[PDB]
Amino acid sequence: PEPQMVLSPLTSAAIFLVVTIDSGGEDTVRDLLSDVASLERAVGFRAQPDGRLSCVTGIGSEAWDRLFSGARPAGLHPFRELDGPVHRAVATPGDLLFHIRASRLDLCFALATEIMGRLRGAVTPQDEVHGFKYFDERDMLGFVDGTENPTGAAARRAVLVGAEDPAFAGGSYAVVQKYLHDIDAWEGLSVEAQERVIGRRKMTDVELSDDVKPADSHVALTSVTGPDGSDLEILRDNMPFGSVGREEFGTYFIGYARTPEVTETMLERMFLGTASAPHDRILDFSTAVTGSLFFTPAADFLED
Amino acid sequence: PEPQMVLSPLTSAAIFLVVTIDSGGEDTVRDLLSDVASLERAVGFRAQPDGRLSCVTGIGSEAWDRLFSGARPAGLHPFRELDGPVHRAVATPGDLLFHIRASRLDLCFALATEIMGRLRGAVTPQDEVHGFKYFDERDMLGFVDGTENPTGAAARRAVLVGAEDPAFAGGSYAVVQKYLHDIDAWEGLSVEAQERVIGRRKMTDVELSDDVKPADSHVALTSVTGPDGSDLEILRDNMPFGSVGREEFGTYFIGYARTPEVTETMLERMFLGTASAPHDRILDFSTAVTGSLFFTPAADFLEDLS
Amino acid sequence: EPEPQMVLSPLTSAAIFLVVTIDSGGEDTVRDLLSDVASLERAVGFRAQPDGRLSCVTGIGSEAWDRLFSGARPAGLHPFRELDGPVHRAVATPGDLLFHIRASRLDLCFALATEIMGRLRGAVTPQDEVHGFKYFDERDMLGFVDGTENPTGAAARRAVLVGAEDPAFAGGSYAVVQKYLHDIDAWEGLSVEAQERVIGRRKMTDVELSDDVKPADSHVALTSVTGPDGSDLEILRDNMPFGSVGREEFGTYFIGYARTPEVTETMLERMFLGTASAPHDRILDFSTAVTGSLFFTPAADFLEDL
Amino acid sequence: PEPQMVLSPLTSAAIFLVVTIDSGGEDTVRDLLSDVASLERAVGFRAQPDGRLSCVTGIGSEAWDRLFSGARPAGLHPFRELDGPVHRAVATPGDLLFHIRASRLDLCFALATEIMGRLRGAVTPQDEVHGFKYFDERDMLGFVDGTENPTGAAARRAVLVGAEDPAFAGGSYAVVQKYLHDIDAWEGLSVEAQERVIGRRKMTDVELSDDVKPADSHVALTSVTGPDGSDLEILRDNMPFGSVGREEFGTYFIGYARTPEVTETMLERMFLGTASAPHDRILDFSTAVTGSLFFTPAADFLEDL
Amino acid sequence: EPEPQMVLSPLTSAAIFLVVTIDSGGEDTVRDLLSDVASLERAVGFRAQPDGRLSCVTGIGSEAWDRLFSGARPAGLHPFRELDGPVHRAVATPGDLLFHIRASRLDLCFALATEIMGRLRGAVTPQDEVHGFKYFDERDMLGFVDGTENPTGAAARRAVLVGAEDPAFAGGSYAVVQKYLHDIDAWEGLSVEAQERVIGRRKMTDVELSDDVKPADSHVALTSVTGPDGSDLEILRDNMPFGSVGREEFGTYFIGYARTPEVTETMLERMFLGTASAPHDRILDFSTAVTGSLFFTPAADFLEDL
Amino acid sequence: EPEPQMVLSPLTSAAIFLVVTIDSGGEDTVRDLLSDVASLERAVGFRAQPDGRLSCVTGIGSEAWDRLFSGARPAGLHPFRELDGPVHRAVATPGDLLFHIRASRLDLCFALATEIMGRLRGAVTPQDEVHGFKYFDERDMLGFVDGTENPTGAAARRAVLVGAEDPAFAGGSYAVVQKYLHDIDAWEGLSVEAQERVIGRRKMTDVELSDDVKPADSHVALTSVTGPDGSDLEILRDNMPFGSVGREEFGTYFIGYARTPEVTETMLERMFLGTASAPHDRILDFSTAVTGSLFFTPAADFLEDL
Ligand code: HEM
Ligand code: HEM
Ligand code: HEM
Ligand code: HEM
Ligand code: HEM
Repeated sequence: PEPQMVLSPLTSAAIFLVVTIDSGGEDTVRDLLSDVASLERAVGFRAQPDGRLSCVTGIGSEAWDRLFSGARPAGLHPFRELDGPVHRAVATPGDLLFHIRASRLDLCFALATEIMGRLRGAVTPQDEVHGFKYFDERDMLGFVDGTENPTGAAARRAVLVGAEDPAFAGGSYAVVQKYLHDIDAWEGLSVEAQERVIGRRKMTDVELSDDVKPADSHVALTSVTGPDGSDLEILRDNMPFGSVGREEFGTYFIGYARTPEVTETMLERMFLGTASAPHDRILDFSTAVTGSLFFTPAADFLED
Repeated sequence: PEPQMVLSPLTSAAIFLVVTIDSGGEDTVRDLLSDVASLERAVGFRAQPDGRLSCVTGIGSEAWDRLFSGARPAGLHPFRELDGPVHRAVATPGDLLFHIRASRLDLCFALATEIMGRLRGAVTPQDEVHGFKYFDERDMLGFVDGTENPTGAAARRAVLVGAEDPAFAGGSYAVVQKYLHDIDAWEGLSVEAQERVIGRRKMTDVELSDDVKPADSHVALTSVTGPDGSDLEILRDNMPFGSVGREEFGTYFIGYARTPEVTETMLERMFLGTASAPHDRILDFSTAVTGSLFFTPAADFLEDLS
Repeated sequence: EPEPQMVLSPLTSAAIFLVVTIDSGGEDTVRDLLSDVASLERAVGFRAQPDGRLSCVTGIGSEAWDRLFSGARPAGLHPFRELDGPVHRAVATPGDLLFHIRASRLDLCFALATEIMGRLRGAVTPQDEVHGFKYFDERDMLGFVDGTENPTGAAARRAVLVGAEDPAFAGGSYAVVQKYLHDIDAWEGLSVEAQERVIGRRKMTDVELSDDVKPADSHVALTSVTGPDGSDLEILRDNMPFGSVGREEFGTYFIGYARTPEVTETMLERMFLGTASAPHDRILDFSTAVTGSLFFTPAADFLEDL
Repeated sequence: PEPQMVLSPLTSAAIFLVVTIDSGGEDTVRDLLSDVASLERAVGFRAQPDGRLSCVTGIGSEAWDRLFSGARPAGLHPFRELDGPVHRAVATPGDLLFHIRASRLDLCFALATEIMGRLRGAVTPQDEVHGFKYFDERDMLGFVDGTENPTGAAARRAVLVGAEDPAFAGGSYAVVQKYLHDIDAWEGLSVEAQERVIGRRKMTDVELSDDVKPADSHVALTSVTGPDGSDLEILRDNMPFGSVGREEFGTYFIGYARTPEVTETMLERMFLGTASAPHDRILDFSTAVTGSLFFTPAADFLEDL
Repeated sequence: EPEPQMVLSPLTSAAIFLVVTIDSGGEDTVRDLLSDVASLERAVGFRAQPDGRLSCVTGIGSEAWDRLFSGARPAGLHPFRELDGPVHRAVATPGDLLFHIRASRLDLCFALATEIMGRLRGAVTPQDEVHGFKYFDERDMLGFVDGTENPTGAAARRAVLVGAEDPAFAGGSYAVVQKYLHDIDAWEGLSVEAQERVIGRRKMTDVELSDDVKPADSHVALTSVTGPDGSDLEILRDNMPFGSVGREEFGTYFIGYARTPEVTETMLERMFLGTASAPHDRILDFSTAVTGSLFFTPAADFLEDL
Repeated sequence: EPEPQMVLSPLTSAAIFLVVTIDSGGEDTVRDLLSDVASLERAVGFRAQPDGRLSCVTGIGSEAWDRLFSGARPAGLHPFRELDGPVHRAVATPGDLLFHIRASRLDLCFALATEIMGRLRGAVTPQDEVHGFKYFDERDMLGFVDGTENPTGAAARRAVLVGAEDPAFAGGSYAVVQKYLHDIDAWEGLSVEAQERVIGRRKMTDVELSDDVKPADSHVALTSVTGPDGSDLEILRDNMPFGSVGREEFGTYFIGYARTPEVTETMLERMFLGTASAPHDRILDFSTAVTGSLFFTPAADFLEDL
């Protein structure tokens, strides 16, 4: 089975589109789903090989039941709100996700235009974010972002549904959250205090040794080991976004995994805390304003 | 005198920032102006040679009088509203323009962040547009945009103030208008009818011959000759922008010229018409929602400030 | 595991197509060249890596095969079959060897072609030589994007490489070539909308026409074929513009690769002879075939080991 | 005055088009001349900054008198045949030259298509050559080609008409010749013998010193000093071309200079020789089959027609 | 299932070769660094992706292996074997660890080497450090293209990676290094044709000499070796120029990877000790080896699991 | 109009600095090489255009000038002046000729240095050879961006080229070189904020510290100088990192060009001897100079006409 382009080369631009399906809009949606791969080629082919355009399409739990009869993917459920003692992960509505990536924003915008053109009258937009990466892979906090993502065979194993749910093999699960940052408070920390929040050196991107790394650092809390002592991994493609006039400085988080359990365990540790950590210190400078969960089927599923 | 980077190499990203200066904000603004070149180097130097980051700073007519106490540039005045029989060119507030360009949006954003950091508390944002060019220099209407811009020595002559106003030599005048398009109506025209609106072939960008080119086409109305029969020229760096969710598809127009009279004559022809043309047909699919005029001084003028 | 030739190439912007016939007595010289052609490709190309992207695919015709080799023949190898339609004809022309040479620059193609023909002088007669160039936005001589629906990845390997159905020749492929001349004057008299009806896709945006508006005799409708089991039958194409402005020759060199020639031949029958709903492919009313040949392109190992 | 793009950045592709103007063709030609800069922007702008498309337009001596009334450029005359003891530089017909350059052949071809589309029925093609440079600036003989071209202000001085002919300031003179090579004979020389023909090392492109450089080497014969002892220079943009099936391996020579006398002195030395050299040894492996001379006006001259 | 180190790297234009010995008592510090070297590679390289192309291949010598690890040894691991020929000698020099660092720029190599050696200060003693650079047309210091006949694709994986013959160490490889210094004055006194007879290929065009003119003592003849079954035995090389113009040091750093050391060692025997028809490889009359070491480069998983 | 050497070069990522002394009797050989060095630069560089960006700036020391030439000398040419401060010393070391070779790749630098040294063998003795590389974000070995406040355009030409104050030598410049080694272990024991107080700029973002926090003994404060008339006195720098990981050598090669040595020497006095408010430049607490030389770089025409 052929996956969607979940494992994409590095891109410097992205559009995230989240919509809800209006009553009566089901048929229009199903037709667009069967054409989205053809639209990706149409927009992208003439800008190859530099364009690097791809579109990953995801479907939410409630939407799935409205669109399709028969089997559901085993891990598909609505995003679970987390009400921590200090920080909250909100659940917000979303039926479809389009994760559009390329080397330039214009290509993203052209594909998004064709997709939304086909869905006019059948969907209501909930979120639209135009992201850009900094030229040295840094995010809005000034840290390199993406370093420990798995690659090659380890990425496929971490991200693609396999034999445990054979009808849906080659799919994946995406979690999205839009975060806004308090840059004024962040810039009041010394660089060394910032390093203790994240768990890595700022300039050189070397991980802090186990004797200095705090238990409530981002990297400590999002490091999880399975029963067999192996690392449980996700693939992230976080993107800065913002607006200088409205003082909006953000990170759009997106994490792909073979089962939502891995991502959800990381979120629980961050937001609810553990015995050794009250919460993830990154949350003292970062507020989540959306949260949604989607299944991203194999490309062949959509082509039917 | 050293000009600002009005004549930039081609760039694929831009931020347009327009602000008003709040009462009491003048001193903070004057300080920022004397540092803006240093900020451009700070952000841009480490991303050379590919980043191509530049910032052009413009000052409005009413702002100039609040900031500076001596001579005024000869052509600086508030943008003039045009009330045509069908179409209107509105005047909207703006005291400062930052026209930021680079090969990537992140560099534009980083410079804009440092600029606005210094001005917080002293200014109020009026407009912020993040522009992106299509990979084959096309605009949102699907036409190549930029082709007849002047280059080289002809660009310098058309754009930079010279001997006619010697205290302000090396400056320029910028006009900005944000346009929103009705794409549904535009896409209901055949290609040939679109070509009659613009005045050039869509796929190949070859200008229509003089015996087919309508008098109310964009190219006919923006072609102006001087007293001596020479072409009057401006330098444009129009950028697409928009939001697919809100159905906003735009062109941000910016035109630089040695004197505003050239740009204003073109706007009069577009909006008020001529003997042979009621108005520019591009305006039947394009609405202006801002309009402002700025003087962009020589770099030396900004540096030598308090 | 048998190694294919570079049938599945990255995108290239230049090509040379060379078709020759083998003279009487030339067989031994040809066999020696075949055993060296991959070594020549590395010699010319390696020092221009990684940007040169030089490759050569070598093909052998049906009659040539029997003169060169004893033993088994590939199961689908036969001479190209003439199609005599009510209006349009697909001609068969002679050719014993094909060299399909691609790179990012014409000079590299020319240097490899020079070494190959240097070795074959006196043993072969040239039948056709075409120097092809792709337009910068993947467009062909008709102004349409060309290549869009080619298969990629695993689907390309499945569509193009001989496998278990003919195990001695696994890793080979079949190439069909046709040189087309276009009537550009007639083509350019069509509106863009009428050109879109001929091809089956939008010209500027390369979006396929919806199934209810796509004509039955459009290029895309007739070259879309489904198998016994209702799966899409695919080929890999790398069509190249060519021509000469002084002689008014404006062409497309067609080359199509497939695991069996039946798929390509079915598409040709539909184009030239028509179906119940379509007399012929409308692209043929602006395009004349002046060559036609079929070749087997063996696995690289097959050529090396003789 | 704004020159044409005679001083171009380096390009790896070119089309050379030479045509003659038929009976009655003059009006159609003058219309095209007034549009050719606008055509160049139309084709090229959307492929910037990588495309690097330019077109330099030239007009021959006889054509000048048919197209324009009034002043003629001072140095404009028909190409002068040189019938030397062994080698000949032929003259062939040509009224208009279009020298089209870009980073890719397709852009050259697109501009040539629009130009010839406008001239159909008014002109007869005499030559069409599609040129390609090798990836390390080498020519068909395997030597680096271009090295001692002038650059910057020295190029402008060597190439652009100035005060000596003020009505035509910003123009230039182009000489073209199509050369075919005998590759078999060339490749039978050792590398060291080839180096003595050219006057430079093959691999490293270092000039042979004055004590080893033969008097009949290409570099010795095309090195000329003026009355003042200063170097007389031209700007060249030679391109390989050919066809493997027909065994055609060529160099298309094009040389620009402020006055044709510089280029003509070099041609005399190559074909007629000097006291110490019978002829340029490059000519024992290279045959000229075309020869024409053109004036390339300032861009504003063409625009104002 | 085993993940190899980046032995099969894309082409790179810069490299650092670091060879060190492990001091008495340094074993624990070395084991800790080995378990982190892939994490360090990502730390330095990720922010320069995708163009940085940074990789590190780590190798371990025979005597070092027994100091670091208990249990199984790779079947072909032994100290480099000195070859004392009648004229030329291949010396063995000490080395416990190899770090073969490659990228598209030297600064990335240098930054990773700095982090690695920072961790190992006090536990290791440096024996050699070479900063290599590519010529722009893949030439070495002798003026010949270097790398042409290296295997690619599936043939490279088969030639280089340990498989089922030693399943505990599958996905590893064996590296041989030798630093060579050239006598450039003697070399440049030869005619180009005499240089071609030393190497076995044409200098400018890199075309291999035909079998009847290629000398038996040419480099290409002696390093072409066929197995019992008549198949070509191959290695992967990534030779790098280095040197210092003031000290007149012009070198080639030789590095060859193979699935078993016997292939590399057979080539070395032929070069240094000769055959019945060739006393030695003529390249050695202009090239002196000043180092020689053999290393096993484990699968990436083996290093991670420490 | 006198043609300068390529002092104002585009940005380069690689360099070779070569400093030699002229042996007794070597004068004639040197004069011949000087008259050929521009021809050699084109020979090596032309075939790598337009990306190679190869250039060579040749400098002559005070004592060498008097050995090579008769007549008038440039007005500011003297041996480098030793500075003996209370804590820190600037040493003077021998050097008669400087070759400052820059390009986009090291191999081009190396090839030109090889040709230059080939012509001088037996006439000169090498004193220093450094192969420099820039970090990918223009950072130096201290981790700060390096070059940001260099002048550009017309302001650079005014700062660096001799003019009417010494008209026989117009178009020349003066270069000062110092090789610095850093104590990285001590430097890395500072916090980022303490490092920023040493340099005078923010580490990550390269924004200059405000005048109210910038210490008087920071690098940027001490190297900022105004003339009597209030104008900025500027130099043009092209500092390059270099080093060797095995020897723990981490360096910055300093080179500064100026129209008169007085500007450079005033900055050096402030750094090494201090001012009223600053004992010395804090950068020197982590940086030791081990070479120091001064050269005049003539106009290109001067070298050609020898
Ligand atoms: C405000 C939102 C976020 C920001 C700015 C952020 C930024 C970063 C940074 C700078 C790193 C270190 C470099 C790297 O390996 O990528 C990192 C690592 C990581 N983040 Fe985040 N992150 C955010 C949210 C999240 C969330 C919500 C999750 C999971 C549900 C997550 C999971 C991870 C994981 C797994 C790693 C790798 C840890 C390791 O194994 O070293 N992050 N993040
Ligand atoms: C919706 C707003 C606009 C759009 C989309 C737009 C688009 C275009 C296009 C496609 C062309 C032809 C290609 C080229 O030469 O650039 C053009 C030309 C031009 N436009 Fe605009 N334009 C707009 C507004 C304006 C305004 C407000 C002015 C002047 C005040 C202006 C002045 C010009 C000029 C001078 C030309 C060149 C005409 C020539 O000399 O051939 N445009 N525009
Ligand atoms: C004059 C010659 C030709 C021209 C200019 C040409 C042009 C094109 C163009 C513009 C397309 C649409 C975009 C794309 O998918 O590539 C296309 C598609 C196609 N052409 Fe051609 N074509 C030519 C001849 C042929 C011939 C001879 C064949 C088969 C024997 C062929 C088979 C196809 C196929 C299979 C497709 C894809 C249809 C689909 O699945 O969507 N074409 N061609
Ligand atoms: C027959 C085909 C021709 C070939 C293949 C050819 C090739 C070359 C080569 C390899 C060089 C040396 C590198 C360089 O400086 O460009 C050169 C230099 C030169 N060629 Fe040609 N050339 C040809 C015809 C001509 C003609 C017809 C002329 C003049 C009318 C000419 C004038 C020159 C000049 C002036 C130089 C520069 C000499 C100097 O100052 O060093 N060449 N040529
Ligand atoms: C001074 C040291 C060396 C130099 C400059 C050098 C240079 C070259 C050159 C120029 C080639 C021809 C083109 C090619 O790379 O395919 C070549 C081929 C080769 N060299 Fe070396 N080499 C050296 C040492 C070695 C050593 C020590 C070995 C083996 C232990 C070796 C093995 C090979 C092999 C296997 C080939 C490929 C031959 C074939 O099958 O075509 N080389 N070398």
